[PDB]
Amino acid sequence: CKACETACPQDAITITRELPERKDLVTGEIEIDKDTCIYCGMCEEMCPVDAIEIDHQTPSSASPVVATDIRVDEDKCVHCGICKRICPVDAIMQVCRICPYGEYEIKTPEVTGTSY
Amino acid sequence: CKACETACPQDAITITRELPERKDLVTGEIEIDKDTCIYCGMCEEMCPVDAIEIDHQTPSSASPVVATDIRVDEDKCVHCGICKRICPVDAIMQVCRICPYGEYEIKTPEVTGTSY
Ligand code: SF4
Ligand code: SF4
Ligand code: SF4
Ligand code: SF4
Ligand code: SF4
Ligand code: SF4
Ligand code: SF4
Ligand SMILES: [K+]
Ligand SMILES: [K+]
Ligand SMILES: [K+]
Repeated sequence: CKACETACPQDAITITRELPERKDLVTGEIEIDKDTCIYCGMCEEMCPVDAIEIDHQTPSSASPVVATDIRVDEDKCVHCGICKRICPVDAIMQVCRICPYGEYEIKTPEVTGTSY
Repeated sequence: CKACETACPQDAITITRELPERKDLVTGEIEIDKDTCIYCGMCEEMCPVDAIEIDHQTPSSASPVVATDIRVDEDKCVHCGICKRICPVDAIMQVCRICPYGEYEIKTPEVTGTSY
């Protein structure tokens, strides 16, 4: 818990702990149909964990688009559903699996560490 | 809605309508492990839509069992979860997908018919 590390008046204590990765405490599916996507940016703004990334650009006559790609980083996504609800053209498919499949897909966290 | 069919004092109106099938308004997985199953009948009794069927029999020395098969009719199952909770030997695996996947797996009902 690291209380003693904080409490030690001489900073004599080191407490380490390895926590689980975020991806492993969460489960769901998410896909963005980039052809439907019109790159309004609203999902990128609203995503509270900054998992969505858009390759913005200034258009040119060779490339007359305001963006060239959009991606979701599933290492960060926690499947809150905000992006799919805000998308004006319903280009995002997103479903959280925690309640139906959480027992099987999310391993109970083992917290490791050492003291010195 | 057929109110006019009912209201017509001369029974002059025919109104038809084709409702969706029950299976298409509902989503889930369900399977029964027949080797674990002891054929106690509790799920068949509790199933509120009579979706579970047990092939009961009187035992004989050639066939010393009180039932030879058990089945779930998924055309009838609405994935309420009762059978799995009542099962004394946890022989039923059942998952309901309605809330997480209902947006994608359950098609919006569109009710057709005509008038005369
Ligand atoms: S000891 Fe292990 S536990 Fe007791 S405090 Fe220091 S850390 Fe938290
Ligand atoms: S919102 Fe729907 S549309 Fe606007 S960007 Fe994120 S995805 Fe492309
Ligand atoms: S889901 Fe909640 S989190 Fe995963 S991306 Fe769309 S928003 Fe960012
Ligand atoms: S008309 Fe079509 S709607 Fe108006 S009542 Fe007879 S049925 Fe219900
Ligand atoms: S309850 Fe568990 S056991 Fe008794 S029947 Fe339905 S399944 Fe086979
Ligand atoms: S789930 Fe609800 S419905 Fe489908 S079977 Fe077990 S009980 Fe009958
Ligand atoms: S809640 Fe969990 S269970 Fe009750 S319905 Fe929506 S999904 Fe099926
Ligand atoms: K300290
Ligand atoms: K953001
Ligand atoms: K029944």
